[PDB]
Amino acid sequence: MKYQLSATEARVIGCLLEKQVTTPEQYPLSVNAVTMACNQKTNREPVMNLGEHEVQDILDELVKRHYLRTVSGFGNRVTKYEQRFCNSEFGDLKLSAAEVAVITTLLLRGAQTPGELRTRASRMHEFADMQEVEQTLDGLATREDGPYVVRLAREPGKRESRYMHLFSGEV
Ligand SMILES: [Cl-]
Repeated sequence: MKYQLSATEARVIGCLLEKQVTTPEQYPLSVNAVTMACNQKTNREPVMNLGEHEVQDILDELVKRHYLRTVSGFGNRVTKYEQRFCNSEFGDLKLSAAEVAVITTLLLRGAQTPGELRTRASRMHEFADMQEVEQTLDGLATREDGPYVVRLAREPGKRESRYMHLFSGEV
């Protein structure tokens, strides 16, 4: 889009997108919740160990770039963070549940095959088949909205090709 996400910025975005679907009872996320989601040993490639201050800096960056938004009010005053990335009242980025699951999984685990994404994105959206994941990836690369996923050159002896998100540039 307008702002290209760094490796750590894409992880913070991917965490808030994932937790909004998987754990709605803990959304919006506090600073500790974002930090914990960033450094999870599971559903994360690569596994990170970002400090609380680093996460807050990334949170501050994505807020002023209008990808996140601060929520406070009262209730222990602990400031929470929502996603302005997709499907807000404001912005023009509209992503279906199938495309949210695909985008979030690649944001958190990097380049993956449709077979991989069929398993690792079901947590956020169960695809009835692999034709759904295939149709989801094909859509996000065709929208005049912009190319959101690229399909990398297929590996030798691989059998399936890998796809990568384009919120952090070209590979
Ligand atoms: Cl730090």
